[PDB]
Amino acid sequence: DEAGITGTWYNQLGSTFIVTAGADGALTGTYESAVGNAESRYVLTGRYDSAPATDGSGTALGWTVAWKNNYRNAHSATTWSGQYVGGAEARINTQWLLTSGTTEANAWASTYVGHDTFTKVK
Amino acid sequence: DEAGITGTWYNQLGSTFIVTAGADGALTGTYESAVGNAESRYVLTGRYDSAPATDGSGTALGWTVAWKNNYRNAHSATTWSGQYVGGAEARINTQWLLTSGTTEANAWASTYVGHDTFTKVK
Amino acid sequence: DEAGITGTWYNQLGSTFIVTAGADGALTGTYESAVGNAESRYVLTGRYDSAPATDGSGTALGWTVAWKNNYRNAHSATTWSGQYVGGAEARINTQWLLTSGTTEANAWASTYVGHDTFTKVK
Amino acid sequence: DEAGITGTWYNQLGSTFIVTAGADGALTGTYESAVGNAESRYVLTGRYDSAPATDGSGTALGWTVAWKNNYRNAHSATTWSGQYVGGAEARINTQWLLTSGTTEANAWASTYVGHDTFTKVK
Ligand SMILES: [C-]#N
Ligand SMILES: [C-]#N
Repeated sequence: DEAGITGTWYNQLGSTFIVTAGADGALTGTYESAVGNAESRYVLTGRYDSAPATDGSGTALGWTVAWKNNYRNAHSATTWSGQYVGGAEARINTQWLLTSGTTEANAWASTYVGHDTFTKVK
Repeated sequence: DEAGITGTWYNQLGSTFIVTAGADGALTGTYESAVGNAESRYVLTGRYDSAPATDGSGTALGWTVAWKNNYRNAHSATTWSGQYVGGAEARINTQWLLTSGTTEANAWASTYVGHDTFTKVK
Repeated sequence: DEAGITGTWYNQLGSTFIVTAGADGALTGTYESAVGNAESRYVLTGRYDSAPATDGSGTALGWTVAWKNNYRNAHSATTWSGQYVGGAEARINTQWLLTSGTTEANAWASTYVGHDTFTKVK
Repeated sequence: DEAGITGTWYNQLGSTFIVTAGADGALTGTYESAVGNAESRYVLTGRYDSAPATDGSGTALGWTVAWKNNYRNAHSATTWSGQYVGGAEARINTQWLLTSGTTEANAWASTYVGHDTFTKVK
């Protein structure tokens, strides 16, 4: 799925995810969020199962963005965990955790959970 | 927190997280899980906020492991999202998503969620 | 939103949620899962914000199902947390946690996370 | 575990959870949060597995609070999903989702995830 995964993806919020899948299971790229305390591209890194099951199962993968670039610092990081599904209308179906740096007092409210679906179009 | 983060960490389950923090916000290292369909070390990559707030907030960070190495493939990836807290008893407080590759029929049960606390000792 | 919420709802998996919203903030009804270790109807109870914001914000709500009825026991419970959004095509947008009873050794893998979107049709 | 569950619990934040477990699987009671936009008691309802596995597994359960009482409205609801574990140091180990009512624009940031551990003392 190296070929399947590598390229430009769009989620339901209009964010842009550009990724290269390595033969070693590496994910490298940039992420641009259509929403939140973000502007322009942020470095992402992650991993994927480079030898997935042959039974029509999806391909497990995940990656991280730290919301600091030359323009802004949101003192936060998002991790997406999900699976790539191939075929005519390929998808990456994810769930994500966004953790902010907080004081110990505010730690209980440090983390958001959500879900993003990425497609090759739109 | 490059110095603070870089090194060996242990979670409440007995797992071992060895990581180097780069000046650029990179996280790289290996993970050994004390539990689940895992043996020996797996590659990890992620990101951290290399310029956190100076108000005593923690440092946002995340990373991914894909559960394939030369020994095993568990067709799954975990992402940890959390914050590094410095001082005498330094911690990385995380929550994590573990997604398995699944069929479309089993996709609803693809993802576990949990929480890991990492310390420099035990 | 007492009127808006009360009735029959369907999620993307084909599951059926039948609920009565009380003036006091109560939710009561039954749930029928199209998937997993489930048959027929299970009791549900929950809560909703009976006096939501007047700014077009959605209505916060949650409920629980324990997966025991007269037919089966899946030694598990799901909680849905989300918001009701009114207007022409009303929705309940949720995220859910499914916890199984486990041994202390398997407790790390006790909890699934997912997302369900409920509509009045389909 | 009707007997085991019924009574007063306290979490790591110093919150108070007062619950009665019904023979039918019902949970009813009140919750007082030491943190966030909250004061005094809020109604809670939920469910638990009234006939759990006899293999030493914990008991699955869940409950909801909507953060409206006669004093305040935080336009939000929390659901706790977890398991009760019996014996000398009885625990309820939970994960939780807090959803706020939001605009469609802010819906991506609607939901916090955390974890609470409840004990009979402290
Ligand atoms: C921050 N709300
Ligand atoms: C159980 N997988």
